[PDB]
Amino acid sequence: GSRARVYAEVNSLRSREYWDYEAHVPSWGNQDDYQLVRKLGRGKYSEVFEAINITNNERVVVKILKPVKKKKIKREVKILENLRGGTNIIKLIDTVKDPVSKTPALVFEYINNTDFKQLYQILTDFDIRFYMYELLKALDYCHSKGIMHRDVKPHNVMIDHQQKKLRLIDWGLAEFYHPAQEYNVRVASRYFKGPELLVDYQMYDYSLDMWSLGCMLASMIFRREPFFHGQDNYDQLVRIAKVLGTEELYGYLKKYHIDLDPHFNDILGQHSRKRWENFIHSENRHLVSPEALDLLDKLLRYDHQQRLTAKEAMEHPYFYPVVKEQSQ
Ligand SMILES: O=C(O)C[C@H](NC(=O)[C@H](CC(=O)O)NC(=O)[C@H](CC(=O)O)NC(=O)CCCCCCCCCCCN(CC(=O)O)C(=O)CCC(=O)Nc1ncc(-c2ccc(C(=O)O)cc2)s1)C(=O)O
Ligand SMILES: O=C(O)C[C@H](NC(=O)[C@H](CC(=O)O)NC(=O)[C@H](CC(=O)O)NC(=O)CCCCCCCCCCCN(CC(=O)O)C(=O)CCC(=O)Nc1ncc(-c2ccc(C(=O)O)cc2)s1)C(=O)O
Ligand SMILES: [Cl-]
Repeated sequence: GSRARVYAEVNSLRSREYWDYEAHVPSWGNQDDYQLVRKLGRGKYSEVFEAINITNNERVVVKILKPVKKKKIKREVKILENLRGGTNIIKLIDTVKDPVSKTPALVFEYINNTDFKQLYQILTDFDIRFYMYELLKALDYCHSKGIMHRDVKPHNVMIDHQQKKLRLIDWGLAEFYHPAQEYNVRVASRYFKGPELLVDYQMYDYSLDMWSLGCMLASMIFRREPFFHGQDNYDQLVRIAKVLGTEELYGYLKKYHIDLDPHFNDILGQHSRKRWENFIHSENRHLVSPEALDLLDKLLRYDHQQRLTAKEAMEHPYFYPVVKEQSQ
């Protein structure tokens, strides 16, 4: 079972209405109470706008949802409601519909974000420890609430580097955890997909998010973004195996009785495990410490039951400087 023993059965300990999102009935307000100002982004499921609430002059973001199964809308809404007030989780302010088309939309707080491609080039050692610790709070919180995010990546982490604010965004792929449930493996961005997804192992858990977090930590301390840069889902596993090793992959597959797609026979090759110190050079040495490497080593592991939980990662010595400052 899940390494996060205290969080494994939580949803079974709550009321059915907590997780039964098919049965959830949202309360929809009127999008006419918001004035759209500028488009921020677009993707396959939504587009997002900066807006002003006309009744109180607050700046907000409006995410207008593209047509999908009503079930996926109910899921994202119920998850955000269950996460109300959670540490470093993007705040849902409202759930509205357009007054003529009835198209649903979600209203969030606005973050004065710095795009990660710019930000990651200027971060200090302390800054990386701080932002990673603040992201871990959000993952410990949502996992404690029985929810896997399933799309952790830099674009989904809003960072105001002037006010030192961080929010985890885009809960549209998130899902409730239940032991032994088979999940859809078509989640996460390619570069952040855990090995479990790449080998079609459906009985995954919260530890998927901890792989994606480790990929982020590696890209920050080593200044190589994304860290594992596959050309497609097959090549993604090859890129992982060139670092973690092929013999180590086969031991993982054997433990969980995982069958490997035969196409991998043509492309995996044979690769020794690399030492993490091999990634250090003059441009990143100031961001790497023994504590960083020990933490990373305990995140980027094939075996999803051996990866640290979010709380165990927060307890790691790498974050001692941040804990000291937050209590001083
Ligand atoms: O379309 C067509 O015609 C077809 C065709 N298509 C294609 O070929 C392919 C696919 C194919 O092959 O088919 N497609 C593409 O190439 C598409 C093009 C498209 O189609 O549009 N590429 C994109 O769209 C990329 C769009 C990215 C945004 C562009 C940036 C401009 C806006 C400024 C943002 C500035 N920045 C940095 C950053 O954002 O980096 C900020 O931070 C501002 C502050 C901010 O945001 N603060 C926030 N606070 C809270 C937020 C929040 C809260 C919650 C949630 C949530 O919970 O969700 C979300 C957000 S946000 C074609 O295009 O011809
Ligand atoms: O030890 C023992 O002896 C007993 C023991 N119990 C207990 O101790 C306690 C006792 C107690 O506390 O009172 N009870 C429990 O713990 C029970 C469980 C149990 O008891 O069992 N807990 C619960 O109920 C809590 C359940 C929480 C669920 C949270 C919501 C999870 C939703 C996941 C969706 C995943 N997603 C979406 C995605 O991933 O995006 C997928 O896509 C999945 C793939 C998929 O959809 N696949 C299929 N779709 C349709 C199929 C199908 C449908 C119909 C038909 C047909 O019509 O023919 C045919 C096929 S197949 C025990 O556990 O044994
Ligand atoms: Cl966890």
